Amino acid sequence: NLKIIVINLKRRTDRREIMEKKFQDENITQYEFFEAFDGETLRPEDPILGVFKHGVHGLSRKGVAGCALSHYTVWQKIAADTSGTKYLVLEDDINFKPNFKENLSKVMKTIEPSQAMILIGMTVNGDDVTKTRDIYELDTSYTIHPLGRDYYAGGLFGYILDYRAAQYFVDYISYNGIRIVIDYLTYRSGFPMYESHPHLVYTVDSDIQHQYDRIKYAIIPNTYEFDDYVFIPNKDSAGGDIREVCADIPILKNIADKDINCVAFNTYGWVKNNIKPLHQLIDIGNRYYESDGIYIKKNYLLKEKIIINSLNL
Amino acid sequence: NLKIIVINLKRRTDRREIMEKKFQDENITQYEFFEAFDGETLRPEDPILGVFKHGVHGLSRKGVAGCALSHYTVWQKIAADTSGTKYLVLEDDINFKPNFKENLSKVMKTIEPSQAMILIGMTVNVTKTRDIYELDTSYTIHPLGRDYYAGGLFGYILDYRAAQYFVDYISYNGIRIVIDYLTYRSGFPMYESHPHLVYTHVDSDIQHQYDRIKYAIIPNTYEFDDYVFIPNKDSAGGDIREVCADIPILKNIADKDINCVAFNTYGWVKNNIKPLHQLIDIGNRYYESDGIYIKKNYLLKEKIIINSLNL
Ligand SMILES: O=c1ccn([C@@H]2O[C@H](COP(=O)(O)OP(=O)(O)O)[C@@H](O)[C@H]2O)c(=O)[nH]1
Ligand SMILES: O=c1ccn([C@@H]2O[C@H](COP(=O)(O)OP(=O)(O)O)[C@@H](O)[C@H]2O)c(=O)[nH]1
Ligand SMILES: [Mn+2]
Ligand SMILES: [Mn+2]
Repeated sequence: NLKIIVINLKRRTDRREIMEKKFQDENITQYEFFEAFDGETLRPEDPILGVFKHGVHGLSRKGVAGCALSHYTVWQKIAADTSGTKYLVLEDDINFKPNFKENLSKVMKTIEPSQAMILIGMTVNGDDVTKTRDIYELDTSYTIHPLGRDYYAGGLFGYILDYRAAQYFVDYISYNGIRIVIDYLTYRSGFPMYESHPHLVYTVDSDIQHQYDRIKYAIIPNTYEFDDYVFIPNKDSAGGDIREVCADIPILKNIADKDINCVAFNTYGWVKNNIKPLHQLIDIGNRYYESDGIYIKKNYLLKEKIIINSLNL
Repeated sequence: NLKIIVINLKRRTDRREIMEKKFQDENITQYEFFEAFDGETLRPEDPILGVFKHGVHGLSRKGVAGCALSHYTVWQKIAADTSGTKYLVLEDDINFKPNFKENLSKVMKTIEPSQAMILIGMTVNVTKTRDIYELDTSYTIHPLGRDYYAGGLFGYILDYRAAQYFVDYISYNGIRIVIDYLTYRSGFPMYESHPHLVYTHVDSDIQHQYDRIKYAIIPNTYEFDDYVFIPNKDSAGGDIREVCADIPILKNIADKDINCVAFNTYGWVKNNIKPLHQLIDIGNRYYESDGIYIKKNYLLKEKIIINSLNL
């Protein structure tokens, strides 16, 4: 049956105790705490941070990043469970509307097979709170609807999902890194989302909103050699970009593999459709890796090589 | 719907007149002047300066401080307007590129809901920047070209979301960064127009003034239910960080941080303090009196245990 996961910082034993007491009052015994990534203690050299290494600096805020890692890690776990078991993921500061246990039960019973991602709470646009009280607050049907995308102002504090949604989110990140705050990431991912009527949970004490310090990434070893690419350390081809992803070489290499139009990627996280002549590559210093540089597809270079060597120079 | 605000010193009536004539020439008929904080007349004892009272002394330069206060006050106003109305904030020495009114209109029409902070001009640190900033005729909105940025809050479009974020940043940090770079370093997502719509000894009420405000000592009238104040005492080290010598700001930071057990009025918030009998003497520098606030919950825990002991 339903697995409940509560994302909780080890240090927030206050929040943990509150949640445990809430579950007791609801007679819910089937839950577990996920030990949340503490943004404060994330190590600058930890390779898991690769997903955040790009030009959207807001994602490097310690609390923002820790939160993102926590949901993402939970998704990896859920993604692995292809049994189809349902998970309810909660944050550790939520409130239950009265008769939570009964209401959740009714909602669960109503779920159809295609409803893989369901918000049972969300932040509603301030301007839309009044006009959506009928569907979100006052409703007594306990039914599941397409997400009201026009009303959405964030929230992964209460959602029911299975491996299908989790795997999709995980896949999205493998092609994008984490360039969007984690709740908006699900919203922008293109995965179909649903909602309960009414909402079952709702949410000021915050380990995120007042932390503006960013993780300062340590330079980490570049131990990556690939059969299909030549690596040129400390050189780049400015421009000719498809897009920026994130400074994570395995992620980048895979993206480059899958894209016929991609001829090169740099370790800063740019995947490129055009590069300059090699003699026109510019110098780039180590920012993320020892060494940073550019990977170029061998097939591209081999074509050039054959032709250039044939020429009467 | 766009509200235009021009930051202008009351004394710079010359700049004001120029701007008004510029608006006329551009057929912009609605705008208002914000009365800029004159750094020259900021009172040493004015409590508003608490945000500048720290070790980054460059922020205490009279013009720098006045400018910072002006944008910050404008942000407070905008932050209050949660209707989502767009504001265009200008400094009072800018030039409009030809066909400003029409071009602005085109830019406004392209705005997406997440684009809360948009530079329509900035100081650029040349082929690429001329093409995107000067020659471009698309009138579209892009992520800020962070690599090209060399400052500027002389022309920006924002709503309450950007303003409130900046305001919040300052409530947790004071103003330890020149105000333009503050937005840039704040972590808020910033955008830019292609092209830019506006552009800027050189006439300046900031860049020639190196004299700093010398802060007067002001009364410490602050008593808090959750803290005991010990005047003219400090606990050396055990610091999280220095913020600024502003007691209300500090108290709020201390409230919100479970690891914080004390703060001094010099602007240091602390995670560890010595035994009380090992507190050191510190003189009045910002407040009468300077000293240390210690959380009562911390001391009450000690008190219970110490009183239980066979002494
Ligand atoms: O460094 C952090 C801070 C928070 N969180 C988790 O993110 C959720 C929201 O945290 P909080 O309530 O502090 O933030 P807010 O709701 O204000 O964004 C909770 O489940 C936390 O355990 C996390 O994983 N790492
Ligand atoms: O004491 C001062 C000096 C300037 N400013 C404002 O800051 C902006 C930039 O000032 P100025 O052009 O003199 O400075 P610069 O561009 O040389 O830094 C203008 O809107 C001024 O009204 C202010 O608020 N207080
Ligand atoms: Mn929360
Ligand atoms: Mn100027």
